[PDB]
Amino acid sequence: KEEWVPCTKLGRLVKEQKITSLEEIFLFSMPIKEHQIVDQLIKESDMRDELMLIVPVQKATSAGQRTRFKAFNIVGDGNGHIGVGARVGKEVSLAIRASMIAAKLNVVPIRRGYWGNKIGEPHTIPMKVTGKCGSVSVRLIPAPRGAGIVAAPVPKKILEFAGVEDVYTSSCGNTRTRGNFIMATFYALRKTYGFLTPDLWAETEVSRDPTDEHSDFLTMGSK
Amino acid sequence: IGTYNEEGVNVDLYIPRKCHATNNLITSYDHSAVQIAIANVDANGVLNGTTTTFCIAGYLRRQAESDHAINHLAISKGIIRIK
Amino acid sequence: TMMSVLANALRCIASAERRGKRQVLIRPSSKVVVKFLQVMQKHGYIGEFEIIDDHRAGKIVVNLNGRLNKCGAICPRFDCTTPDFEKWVKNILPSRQFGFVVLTTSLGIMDHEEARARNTGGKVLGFFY
Amino acid sequence: MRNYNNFNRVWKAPRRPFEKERLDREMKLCGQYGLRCKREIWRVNMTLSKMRRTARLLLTLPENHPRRQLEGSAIMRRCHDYGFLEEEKDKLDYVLSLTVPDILERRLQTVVFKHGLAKSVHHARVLILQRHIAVAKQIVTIPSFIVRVSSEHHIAFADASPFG
Amino acid sequence: TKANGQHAARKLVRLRRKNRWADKGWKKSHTFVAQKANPFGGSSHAKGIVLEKIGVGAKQPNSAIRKCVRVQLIKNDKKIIAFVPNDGCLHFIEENDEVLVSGFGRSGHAVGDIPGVRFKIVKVSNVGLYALYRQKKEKPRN
RNA sequence: GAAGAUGAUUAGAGACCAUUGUAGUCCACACUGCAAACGAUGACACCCAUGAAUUGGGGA
RNA sequence: CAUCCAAAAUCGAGUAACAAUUGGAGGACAAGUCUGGUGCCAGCACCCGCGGUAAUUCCAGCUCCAAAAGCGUAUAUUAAUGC
Repeated sequence: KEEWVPCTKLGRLVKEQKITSLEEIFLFSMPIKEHQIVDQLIKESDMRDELMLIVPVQKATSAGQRTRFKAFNIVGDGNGHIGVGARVGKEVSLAIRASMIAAKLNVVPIRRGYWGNKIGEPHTIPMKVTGKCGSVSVRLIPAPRGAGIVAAPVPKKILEFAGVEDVYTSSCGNTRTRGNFIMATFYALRKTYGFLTPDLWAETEVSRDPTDEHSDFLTMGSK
Repeated sequence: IGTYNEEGVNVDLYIPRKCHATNNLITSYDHSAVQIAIANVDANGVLNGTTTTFCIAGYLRRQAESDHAINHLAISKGIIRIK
Repeated sequence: TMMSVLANALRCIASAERRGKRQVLIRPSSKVVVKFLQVMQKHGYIGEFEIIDDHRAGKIVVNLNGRLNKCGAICPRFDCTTPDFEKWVKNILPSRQFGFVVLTTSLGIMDHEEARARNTGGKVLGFFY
Repeated sequence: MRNYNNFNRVWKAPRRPFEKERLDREMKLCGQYGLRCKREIWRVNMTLSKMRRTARLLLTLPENHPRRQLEGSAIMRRCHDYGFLEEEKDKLDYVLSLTVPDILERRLQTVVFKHGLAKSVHHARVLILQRHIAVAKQIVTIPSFIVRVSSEHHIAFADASPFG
Repeated sequence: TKANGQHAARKLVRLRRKNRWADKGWKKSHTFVAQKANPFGGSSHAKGIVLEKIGVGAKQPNSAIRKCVRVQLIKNDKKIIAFVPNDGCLHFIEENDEVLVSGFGRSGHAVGDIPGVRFKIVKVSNVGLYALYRQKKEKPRN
């Protein structure tokens, strides 16, 4: 792109070789405020960007009416990183460009476990999870190997992104409003790490934030 | 620690942090889950350097249970004195 | 009134756990409620518990380490069997890996895992994650 | 009346036939491997789903169960034959990693071409049906004949053949 | 809600048996008034003798004229209307010709822009009417 | 004060309004059981936090 | 059905005339920024909707799509339905 100037601590570190992966940023909870943080760390040839929806919205005005376009982006790596944008712009290309920014901010990692057969690398979600936006709520159920992605084409996409290849699913409520279904499905795949399991606990040690360690070089950064 | 294979090899992207107070997994998503680092002190008021660490969850600032738990954590490690 | 002793106990535990509280009180006591707690304390989900004596009915008190996520009760005590371990373990639990259903048998009170091992089914009791 | 011979379907059409995702992954096969029509792609799908059903059911079971023991060895044995899986496989999770191409690949039509006895799959389908191929010494004029791992190395030609 | 007791069974059963009578997708099967009402007797098709050609209007949003046929049913001696479902094939139906009659689409609601008519004429004199339309066969007057 | 009567209002008006007036409005003994009979929230039981009051009893 | 066109002796494709059809192409739903004709008429349309001379839906041609020696239509029944 055009030449870039970080206004973020993280941004500086990422432009240097200090933070070299998403993991570091995630592990000590910090918000991503610049999409350029994603592009630098995760190289292109792993990232994919699809537009799940583009639709007109209308706002009422006396006589003629102004119009706009909502759209969704979806983004991520098949290595277990996903992130869903949605944004609004008064023209087509506007809302498109805007979506992809927001999407790369909202990126979250994915835990994949097993069904109770352990071979290779994860093919299955570690547990049942649910996510809800509007009246729709999705129930992701873990499936045995070779099941394939058993869901509708709308979530099939969203699951392919997140590296889940074996699942069984069902939805509830009004599912024929597209937008609500997307957000729902995504909140599901978050909830994995949000749930405490015996395998994880051992009172795993914490250490200093990248920010703190690199404080000196951020001071120098400011200059 | 973490998910393993039958070959014993870790499959996880990361192993999330512990909130010492509730022993629950701090998510990446929670940005209210703050890591408080206090610097220890010895005789003659010399800092040992930052050694100890606490981690608080983002579910403890939605009703401000934070203060309460920090005290029970601290007092147990002899950091805060009680009579 | 209460028509299941278990239901009265394990809705105090679940609620308390969702609030992160590190001890809970339990109003009644039974021989049954003891055994249920015992299981989970071995597998590491409870620190300790005390039974206190009022010489009418006891008041259990438990120390939560926050390692639980739910403790349920299967109220009608439906019949599960050697094949039908599979059925329950899928349907009410989020996993087959760390889901624990607890059952009653003539032998005693035990996990499904140990039930299969000794090859006796029975009527279900409760469950936890 | 008094007929005691069974009928069964061997092929079925997947739900929602106008999915443009499914269409891609159909044509890709049927053109490449020279298949007549979509019916063939489905025929293998059925038999694969079948196999994968029992394998799933076995996998569920605790160790040292009779269903697990007996019928486990059988499923594995018949994927060693036909060369779908190798003899380093035993899990009954390997069996669930089988997909549609690995079946089609071992049909006579493709095996003929791949062994160097034709110049295309289309061309090898003719070579079969003009009665000028064999599978050891037995003339087979069916392109959907699945060829053993042993007997794909003894294909030769028919003894009725002007090309042999 | 519901009852979870061990001997609760009979209350459950009797509850369902009551509440299925609030379903119209139960009635439509089990009740023989529905069968009786249907002009074919619930059979796939029936035959009838053409009485009269009846021009039928259309509803307000789509103004058109529709060609329909007043037919009498041999089986039950009921009268019915049906639509001619091809362009310019009113000709190929004439009075007192035997004719077959079918349902069309949704069979509990009348088709749009033709009120009261769920019935389309497939075959005239056992000849396929489609065959006459897109020429293959010619109508017998034989 | 329904009904009814009379005067207005109005294009039309027992109308809404004004002056009247019967049943009814009250009580006793019989019926009726039809309300937005609403908190549109069935009954019993357990767990569940923040602050300042009120209504009864008891305690220092 | 199979095996064969001599074992001494027995047939035969090149437009390979030995020539594949039935339903679709606005949305749902795979496939037309087409060309002529019709102009709220004729008709299409399970449903949403098309047609008032500027028709992506009608009536024709070409083009392309799905299934295929099978493909449409009707009615019942089951799945879809945690209606």
